[PDB]
Amino acid sequence: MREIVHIQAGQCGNQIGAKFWEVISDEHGIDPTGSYHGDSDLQLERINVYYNEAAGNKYVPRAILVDLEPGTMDSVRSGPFGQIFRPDNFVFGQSGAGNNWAKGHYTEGAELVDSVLDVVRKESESCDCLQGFQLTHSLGGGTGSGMGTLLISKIREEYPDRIMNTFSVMPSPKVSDTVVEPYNATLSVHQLVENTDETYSIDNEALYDICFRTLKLTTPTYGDLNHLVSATMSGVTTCLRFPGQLNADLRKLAVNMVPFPRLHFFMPGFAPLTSRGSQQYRALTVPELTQQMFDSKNMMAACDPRHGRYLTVAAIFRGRMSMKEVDEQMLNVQNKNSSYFVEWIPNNVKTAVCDIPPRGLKMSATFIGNSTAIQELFKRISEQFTAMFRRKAFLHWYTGEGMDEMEFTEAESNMNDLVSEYQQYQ
Amino acid sequence: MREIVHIQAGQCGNQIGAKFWEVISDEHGIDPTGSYHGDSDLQLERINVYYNEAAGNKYVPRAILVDLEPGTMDSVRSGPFGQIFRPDNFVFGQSGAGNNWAKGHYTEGAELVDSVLDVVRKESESCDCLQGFQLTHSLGGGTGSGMGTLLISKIREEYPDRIMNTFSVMPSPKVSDTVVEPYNATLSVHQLVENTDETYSIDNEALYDICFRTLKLTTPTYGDLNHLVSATMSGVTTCLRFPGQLNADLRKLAVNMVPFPRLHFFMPGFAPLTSRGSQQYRALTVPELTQQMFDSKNMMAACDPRHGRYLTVAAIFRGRMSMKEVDEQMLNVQNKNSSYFVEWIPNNVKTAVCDIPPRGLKMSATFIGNSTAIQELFKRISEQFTAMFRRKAFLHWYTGEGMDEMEFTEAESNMNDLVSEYQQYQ
Amino acid sequence: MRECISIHVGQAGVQIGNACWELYCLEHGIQPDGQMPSDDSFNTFFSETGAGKHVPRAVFVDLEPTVIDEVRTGTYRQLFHPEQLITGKEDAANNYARGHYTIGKEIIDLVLDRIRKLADQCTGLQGFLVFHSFGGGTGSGFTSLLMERLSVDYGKKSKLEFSIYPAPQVSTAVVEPYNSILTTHTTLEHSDCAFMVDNEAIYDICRRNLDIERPTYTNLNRLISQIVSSITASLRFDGALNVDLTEFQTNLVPYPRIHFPLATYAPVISAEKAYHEQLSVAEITNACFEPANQMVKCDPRHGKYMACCLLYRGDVVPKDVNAAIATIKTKRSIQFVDWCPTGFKVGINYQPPTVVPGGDLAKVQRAVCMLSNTTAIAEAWARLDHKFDLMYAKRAFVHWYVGEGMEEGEFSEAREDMAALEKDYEEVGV
Amino acid sequence: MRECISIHVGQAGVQIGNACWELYCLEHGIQPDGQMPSDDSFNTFFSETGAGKHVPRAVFVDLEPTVIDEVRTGTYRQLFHPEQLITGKEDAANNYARGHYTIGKEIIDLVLDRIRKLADQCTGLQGFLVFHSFGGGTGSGFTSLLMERLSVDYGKKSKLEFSIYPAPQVSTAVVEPYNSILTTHTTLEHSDCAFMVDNEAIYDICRRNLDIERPTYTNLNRLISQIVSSITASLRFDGALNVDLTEFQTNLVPYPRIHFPLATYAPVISAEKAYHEQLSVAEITNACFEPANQMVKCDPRHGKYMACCLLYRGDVVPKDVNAAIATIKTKRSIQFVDWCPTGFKVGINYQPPTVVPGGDLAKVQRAVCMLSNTTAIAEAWARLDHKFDLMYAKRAFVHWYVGEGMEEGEFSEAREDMAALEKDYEEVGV
Ligand SMILES: CC(=O)O[C@H]1C(=O)[C@@]2(C)[C@H]([C@H](OC(=O)c3ccccc3)[C@]3(O)C[C@H](OC(=O)[C@H](O)[C@@H](NC(=O)c4ccccc4)c4ccccc4)C(C)=C1C3(C)C)[C@]1(OC(C)=O)CO[C@@H]1C[C@@H]2O
Ligand SMILES: CC(=O)O[C@H]1C(=O)[C@@]2(C)[C@H]([C@H](OC(=O)c3ccccc3)[C@]3(O)C[C@H](OC(=O)[C@H](O)[C@@H](NC(=O)c4ccccc4)c4ccccc4)C(C)=C1C3(C)C)[C@]1(OC(C)=O)CO[C@@H]1C[C@@H]2O
Ligand SMILES: Nc1nc2c(ncn2[C@@H]2O[C@H](COP(=O)(O)OP(=O)(O)OP(=O)(O)O)[C@@H](O)[C@H]2O)c(=O)[nH]1
Ligand SMILES: Nc1nc2c(ncn2[C@@H]2O[C@H](COP(=O)(O)OP(=O)(O)OP(=O)(O)O)[C@@H](O)[C@H]2O)c(=O)[nH]1
Ligand SMILES: Nc1nc2c(ncn2[C@@H]2O[C@H](COP(=O)(O)OP(=O)(O)O)[C@@H](O)[C@H]2O)c(=O)[nH]1
Ligand SMILES: Nc1nc2c(ncn2[C@@H]2O[C@H](COP(=O)(O)OP(=O)(O)O)[C@@H](O)[C@H]2O)c(=O)[nH]1
Ligand SMILES: [Mg+2]
Ligand SMILES: [Mg+2]
Repeated sequence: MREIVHIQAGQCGNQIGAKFWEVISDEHGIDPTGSYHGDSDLQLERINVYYNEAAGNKYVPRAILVDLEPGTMDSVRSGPFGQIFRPDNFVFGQSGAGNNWAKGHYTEGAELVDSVLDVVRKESESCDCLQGFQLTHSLGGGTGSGMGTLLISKIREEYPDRIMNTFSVMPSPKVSDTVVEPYNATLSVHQLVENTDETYSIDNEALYDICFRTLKLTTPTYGDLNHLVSATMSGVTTCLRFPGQLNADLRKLAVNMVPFPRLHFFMPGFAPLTSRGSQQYRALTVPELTQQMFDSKNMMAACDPRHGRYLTVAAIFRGRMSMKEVDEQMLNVQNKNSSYFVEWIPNNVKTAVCDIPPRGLKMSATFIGNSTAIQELFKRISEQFTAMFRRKAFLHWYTGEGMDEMEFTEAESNMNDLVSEYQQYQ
Repeated sequence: MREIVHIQAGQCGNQIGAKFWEVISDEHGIDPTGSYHGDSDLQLERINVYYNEAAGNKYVPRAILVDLEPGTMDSVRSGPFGQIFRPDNFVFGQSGAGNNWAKGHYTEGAELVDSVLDVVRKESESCDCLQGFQLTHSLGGGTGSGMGTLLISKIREEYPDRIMNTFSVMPSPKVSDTVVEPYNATLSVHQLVENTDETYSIDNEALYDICFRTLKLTTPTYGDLNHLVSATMSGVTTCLRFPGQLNADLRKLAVNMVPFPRLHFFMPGFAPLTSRGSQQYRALTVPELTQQMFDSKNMMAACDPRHGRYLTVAAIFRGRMSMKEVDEQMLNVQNKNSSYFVEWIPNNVKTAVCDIPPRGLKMSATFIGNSTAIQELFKRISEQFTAMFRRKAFLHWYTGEGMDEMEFTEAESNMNDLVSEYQQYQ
Repeated sequence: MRECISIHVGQAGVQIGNACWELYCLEHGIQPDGQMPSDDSFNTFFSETGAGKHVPRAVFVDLEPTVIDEVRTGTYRQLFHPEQLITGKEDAANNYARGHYTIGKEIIDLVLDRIRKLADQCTGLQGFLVFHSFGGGTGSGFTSLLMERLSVDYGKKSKLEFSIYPAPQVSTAVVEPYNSILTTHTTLEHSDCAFMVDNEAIYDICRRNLDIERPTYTNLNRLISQIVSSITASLRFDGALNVDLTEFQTNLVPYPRIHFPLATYAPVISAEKAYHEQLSVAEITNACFEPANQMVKCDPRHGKYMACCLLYRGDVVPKDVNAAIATIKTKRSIQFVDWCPTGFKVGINYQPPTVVPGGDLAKVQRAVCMLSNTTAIAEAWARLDHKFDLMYAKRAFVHWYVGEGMEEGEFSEAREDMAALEKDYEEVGV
Repeated sequence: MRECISIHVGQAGVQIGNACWELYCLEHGIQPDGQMPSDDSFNTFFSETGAGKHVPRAVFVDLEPTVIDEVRTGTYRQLFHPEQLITGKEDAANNYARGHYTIGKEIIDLVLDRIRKLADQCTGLQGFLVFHSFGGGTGSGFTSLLMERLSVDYGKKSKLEFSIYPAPQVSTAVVEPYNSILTTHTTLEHSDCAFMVDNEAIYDICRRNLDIERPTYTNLNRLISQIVSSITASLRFDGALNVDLTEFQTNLVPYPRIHFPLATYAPVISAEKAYHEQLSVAEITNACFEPANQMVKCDPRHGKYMACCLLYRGDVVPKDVNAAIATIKTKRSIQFVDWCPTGFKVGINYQPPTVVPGGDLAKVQRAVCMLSNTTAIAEAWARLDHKFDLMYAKRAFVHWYVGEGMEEGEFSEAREDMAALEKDYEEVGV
């Protein structure tokens, strides 16, 4: 019944993934041993969406864990929830990707993908009715960017009608740890625009801005950033795991969210968000849940939505709330902000409402925005790529893996074609 | 391991040699019997450089003792350390050289060299890896000048790639005991310029100047002069006998010291040197060790280095000292005295640093200077030769041994060719 | 005899069903386990088995499991026959073409097999009561697949249809206009009387009459069921003037395609208000001609009325009804067509409206459901085809419909057929 | 897995080795007899035998016995395998041609046999760490003989190379410029990342930061090992951002020949100073862009930076690192090339820097090693080729090189190939 297969690639994808498995295990009331310990029948009713049932009433997550180095598998397997995963679903190399997209796609991961893909088959054949693939990765570095898009290509060719749904942490100029992220990302966006049905564009600069200017964390770690990502990953699948007043499958999102086939790059967000020293003074009610959810400060990509127009927004609410109040606020937003929505779509907001709010919240909203402002993320990556490529800087590391300058030229060509299609509707 | 074969010729060579064996036996902690009695493992680690190990843990020095008279063998064998040498290595005639170079080279020593050279073979075949030959002699008189350069020629022809390293006491106008020293020396320098790899030019006038104007000895003997020579003989081989921060073999000296093949005539020196009544007021530290070491008063040839330029200097330091402080002082010297070094070599100073200073010193430096001022020693010998030869004075004593006036003309020709090559770079 | 087969499609139809069957069980005195403690009044809606268990004449259909698995688990799990709660594996994704061509194509012959096993228990089947959303993928596409089959399989039988239709401002989907326009062939060709209802109109009725500031859907579905209980009351109960389900249509429908009446109910009122006014037949009759009580956001004064069915129930007497509608004929703001000099069909039933015990709505001695054919409803169509035009000029989501087996030309052919309905409702008003 | 073979050549390489292996033993908790009292963190640097003895993955090579006979006698005599401490009989005499052609020609096939017996124990060999003097005869001539063999025998494997390079003023030899220029073919053709270091720069760092007025070499070698412990830390330990030894090179090296980065370390500090300042991530990050802390006497402000690897270790957090390098991008005195808009590779490792207990250098919670590709380093080459030119115009020592089997034309061919490297580092700065 609408099974999801989840796949983790590289350090970032395995870290946002290994936090995601701690969040949805808390929701479903599953112990770090894989045993069920929850309160409620509703936690158990759709446990099959993410977990295989196993002997002794143990639940094993339908995660495949992929890396070209052992050290992230060792860090996950030893971690807070590491024992929960199937030992056979840790698929790994020994020598890493070197932060090189061509090692991921052509050499080190091209060897390993035959050992990954045949595990994705064992999980997908164990499903009663698979709805899709849920892949966590980063576009900087080599493993997530180059092996993860190799794996998207292989699963897309094998499962053409299932939802391919990716959560994609991707570069920004003021928060970069690597020299060649513009190259790795440009070579990777060329695969996402053709193969995925949805891609949720996430940024460490925007995840630090939420931590500093909303949560008021003094020293936010990657563990705190991974917690913001995994709240929205749990958010968008909620309506196939819990009952609601308006149910929305990942496909019911895509049909409403994607006007033209390639405009599937989304900017996620979450509400409520507060400092732990001010949760005492807020009212969590739907109007305040809305005024934060549409705030340029709340969204997890550095693109300000005031530099474009929304095509579609989806607000997936959770909790006991009025349909009049939800339908009132999603009207009031797009009439009072009408200059920020495209006027050739007569209603730009999809709504969904689940009856079960996150553990310890009375209400939540997960926000998904498809906005012409996402061009500013692809434009800045292309402008960084261009400076390095106009002088062939670092290209012996990619061409030494058997790649061509023609593939760089074709990737940056397809990047500017994606930018031009979002700018066209602005 | 880098064995040296040492050879002593005539009265002076056997006297500076028989003192040298008392100095290096004190360093290596060897008793006048030949038994080891030292403090330290480092004394015994490289005993093979100068000695043969023999039964009962007796160490026999690898010295060959050569003379045309028995009386210096009798004086060495009866001396402070005389019983240490191998009885077979005393090789001698009965009738002396008469202070005649032609008796040494053509008659009295030409008979004896067949009995010398076959002992140099027994010592060199007992070596594990011979590095070179260390020959002590004088250029005045007949035995050291004429037999010692015959023996250099024979060992050079037999061992062409080993270091030939000679310590050569040589004439001066104000401290001469013999009429025909200009002839004997001119005939001898013609052999040294072609065959030796290094020649350390030493002068009794400079060795008396150290005794009078530095050590303040009231009545300096030849035993006191022989002690100054043998300190620098022990000095230059230190880095193949003891550990150090910078090791320099006799070959590592030659490669740095000899810019053009024939410019191998060096002016040695030593520090510290003090009167025994003023050692109480000096600080032995590297800056004061340097300011003495480069002093025109400290060097063991009568040539003032202020009448030329240094090609290369080597300062072989011994003791626990800073490499910054040594590298600072050897820089400060050649920048503050830049008019006294050749400006076509960009650094004129070689440094070496041994961890083991001489017994009873905290620090020492042995100085080696290759200077265009050494021409003044060969120029004055040639100017004395010229006055005697322009009237054929004393030549029946040489031509009676079967020599020619053509050999005198060719020797003084080669003397002025050596002077002209040092003057060329001045 | 006098059976009705009630078919509840998609989330909206199933959740209105979960309010309809909550009501019918109270109104006939059937427990939520289907038993009846202590006349054949239940027979229209319930088959009776020899154990003394009353099993409802209903089919619940959804292409995804979530909403019907909740019906299979909540208080009504023992009411329904387990194989007439029908689920697929795969959601219709608010895409008409998944409902009609690709996903619902697998479940249809299981749905019709259950409807056959219900119809074979009916001794004198009166009609079908079909409940759905116009905006849904299952709501539009599966209902239109089902109705095409029922209209060849049961061609004589009346097909009454209760539709939650898109609002002026309130909407839950971007593609709600596409699904609604594609549905207009279903209602025109394969339906006999189609009751459009609007979420935004019922929300405003809730705010003004019930004093509830922020309602859920459970508040709306208790008003949409109160209307069908009032339509079907004459089939279930004794009355002074009982109206048959074809007698209803012979008075409502002037021309074969002109079968889209408005509906309204009175008194919608809070229990706190209902003490301070007397709620006479004339008051509740006049309440039905207020724009404030219409359950579609259009103004009846911008139209002409063609025919009204005032379906009174409870303590109502034919004197008071004649005296009431004589005042409605006196008022010039309520304008009828020149060709309907009679105007009003009247029904009067002796059974008071049943309160659901958790409800927002008062106990009252009298109610009326007014079902009303009027030219005004064409504005609710002229709203939504202007939403369709903006998107279809760009082809703004068409690749998801074409990608699931639909002809692209069906969008032009559906907007064309809607303009011919919107022409007919303007053409008869002259 | 993740092994490194560490090859220590001549006196400088062996004495830096005797500081590197002093450090690695403390950092992994290995006794100087190779035993370990009480995780595979040691595995990069040590093979483990069944007795519980950890034997280092290192070869020590010298053409003369003196320095390695001291390693065979001092506190580490029991650490090393006795046949991977390799000695000849004959010194190389500061003559490149003795190291390369005449003396080292005898020992090479014994050296490569030990490297093979190390590589056959490596399950996933990462690279070679080669330590030497540019000015030595064994340092230049034997390393260049060895690297030519390793570059045909292990062609894929990364060869990182740590070179003590001649200074502006400080020198120990007359022929140091000849040996260094003859080495430039080795680093260009048979090396993958070459870390030049200078004795005169480290002496000035010792005077200013460590408060030590007159240092020995043992003070320098405890700073050169602190850098390689910081390069290799990501191979040995857990981190927030571990950097692979090829990930390092993919960010450092923009063009195949442009692999001569500077290195610097912070905080170099005396234990007496380290109480009176707080040594935050931003302070130690800014310390790496001072000319005062560069370990080659050249000024980075006379160049442009191409790429930096800030390899942080100890109590460092990615927030503080982003906030630090944003200030380095703010300062106009620190100039990057127009074609590297990213600039910084960052690594962050959880293991604090290990103090050697006899050392001059403080305990600190944080360190950074900054390895840095910059155009400025071409001045250290333009210094030394002007020393070569004065001597080679006279042929000033050439008979010792020609006398030991070298072609005279190799001096012209080496000065030519250096001018082509000094051209490339000027050519990319535009
Ligand atoms: C008394 C009270 O109100 O406690 C809150 C709280 O103080 C606040 C600040 C929480 C808190 O969030 C954080 O501290 C935080 C820190 C870094 C990054 C992200 C979050 C909270 O920890 C988070 C926690 O949320 C949950 O437990 C949800 O079920 C969440 N899952 C987890 O956070 C989780 C943590 C550890 C292990 C497993 C799961 C979730 C979110 C989306 C979808 C499914 C589940 C909640 C409500 C609170 C605390 C405990 C203080 C907030 O988070 C959420 C998602 O509600 C941060 O801003 C909101 C507003 C809340 O008021
Ligand atoms: C308390 C103190 O400082 O004693 C010194 C001393 O007073 C001075 C004057 C010594 C003394 O030197 C002389 O008396 C002397 C006389 C004539 C010619 C040469 C030297 C000393 O005798 C010399 C002696 O040196 C050694 O013993 C070395 O190991 C030396 N070997 C010998 O002299 C020796 C003597 C007898 C038998 C065997 C060896 C040596 C030199 C170079 C390389 C290896 C070994 C030393 C330090 C001292 C005295 C004892 C007073 C000096 O000599 C040396 C080489 O250091 C002369 O100037 C220096 C400075 C010293 O301060
Ligand atoms: N009154 C009322 N309206 C509802 C209810 N549920 C949904 N709606 C309305 O139904 C419309 C959307 O239809 P869906 O609920 O998506 O219909 P569906 O058939 O389940 O659609 P699919 O998921 O695509 O199969 C919206 O305009 C809602 O306001 C309900 O319980 N009551
Ligand atoms: N930091 C440091 N520098 C050293 C050390 N030993 C030597 N050097 C430097 O090394 C350079 C000279 O190289 P050598 O020590 O002669 O190299 P080598 O390989 O042993 O040379 P050969 O004896 O000819 O074989 C000088 O510039 C020294 O300053 C040491 O232990 N540490
Ligand atoms: N949010 C998040 N970002 C991370 C994490 N680890 C690394 N990143 C960041 O995102 C990039 C991910 O690259 P990485 O996943 O290391 O490359 P790969 O392992 O080769 O795929 C890094 O440069 C970091 O800036 C993590 O745990 N969480
Ligand atoms: N330093 C030193 N010089 C000596 C010694 N004996 C002689 N000389 C001097 O140096 C010259 C050496 O000549 P000599 O060795 O006697 O000639 P040979 O025996 O024929 O070789 C003599 O004229 C003396 O001036 C001595 O013991 N030490
Ligand atoms: Mg539905
Ligand atoms: Mg050496």
